[PDB]
Amino acid sequence: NSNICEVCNKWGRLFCCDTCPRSFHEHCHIPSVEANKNPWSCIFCRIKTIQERCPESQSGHQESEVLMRQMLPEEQLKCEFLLLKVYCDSKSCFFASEPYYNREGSQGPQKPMWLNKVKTSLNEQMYTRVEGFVQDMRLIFHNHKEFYREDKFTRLGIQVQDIFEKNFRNIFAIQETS
Ligand SMILES: [Zn+2]
Ligand SMILES: [Zn+2]
Ligand SMILES: [Zn+2]
Repeated sequence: NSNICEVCNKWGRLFCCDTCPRSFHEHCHIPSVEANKNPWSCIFCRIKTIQERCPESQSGHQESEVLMRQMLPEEQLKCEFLLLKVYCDSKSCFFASEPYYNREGSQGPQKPMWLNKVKTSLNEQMYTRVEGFVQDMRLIFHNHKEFYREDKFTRLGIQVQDIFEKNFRNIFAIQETS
């Protein structure tokens, strides 16, 4: 197994996957690593299993159909994975905790949003459709772009949004287009 966390790339108290070589800090994995369960499979392995069990799930989909899906156990999982994939990029640190807004010439957003909040929302089953999740994720980056305006710092929002959007198209098998 790996001797660093797959999400944060640091050593420490790590839990190892039994079906692949990845390892996790307890609260880096999403969901948080389960108390018992021997063997234990990580979220990467659980996602691989869904694809394998139903190969047609990898055929192209329309975003509009994906968004309306109810948050049944498999959509719940895929949204947890997608979130995780954002936390895996180090630039996610800028969006993890609750922001504040005091900049000459800007006003804060009407509806602040941050990754840890989306994390808690998923954990508390507050989203009924994939749409709920995807809207709060996109809101993170949109709020950033709007606030930071022409400061080059806006680029961090573009960069982490690109990671989110690529992972979203991959995980939910969105139909490739030009
Ligand atoms: Zn970690
Ligand atoms: Zn695994
Ligand atoms: Zn099938």
